[PDB]
Amino acid sequence: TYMKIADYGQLGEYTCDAKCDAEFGEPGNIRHLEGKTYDYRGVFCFNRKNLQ
Amino acid sequence: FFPYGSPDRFQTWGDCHTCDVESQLMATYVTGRRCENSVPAGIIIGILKLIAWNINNPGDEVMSVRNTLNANAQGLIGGTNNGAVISGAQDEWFRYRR
Repeated sequence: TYMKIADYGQLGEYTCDAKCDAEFGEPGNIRHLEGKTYDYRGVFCFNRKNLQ
Repeated sequence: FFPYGSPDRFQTWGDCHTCDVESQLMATYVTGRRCENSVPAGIIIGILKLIAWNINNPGDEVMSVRNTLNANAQGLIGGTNNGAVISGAQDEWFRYRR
């Protein structure tokens, strides 16, 4: 499992002067992904008579 | 004689559905001939002799030829009483016997 940074998002505007205030902007997003592992197998056999 | 010099060997090493043993050696031929393809005669005379023997031996008359010379074991009347041999069919069919 691993994390992913979706987007940083906008934080802070070019606000005017003489304004005792500010704007919360918009927070980003951080997703949390994960992935499995798959297996690969098979079979093969003989007759043990020609093998000798 | 199968020529020991092999022309190819198409083997299939490694398998679990048939365990790759072998497909057996097979052979095709003909044992035919001409428009006179075969003759079942020659072995018809023993058949006819067996027929006549079974006509004139319905099964109550004691008939027995002897194989071994000394005796069998006990006081019994030998024995070969079979048919197709006391009539001459076996020694006429032996000509077509391997």
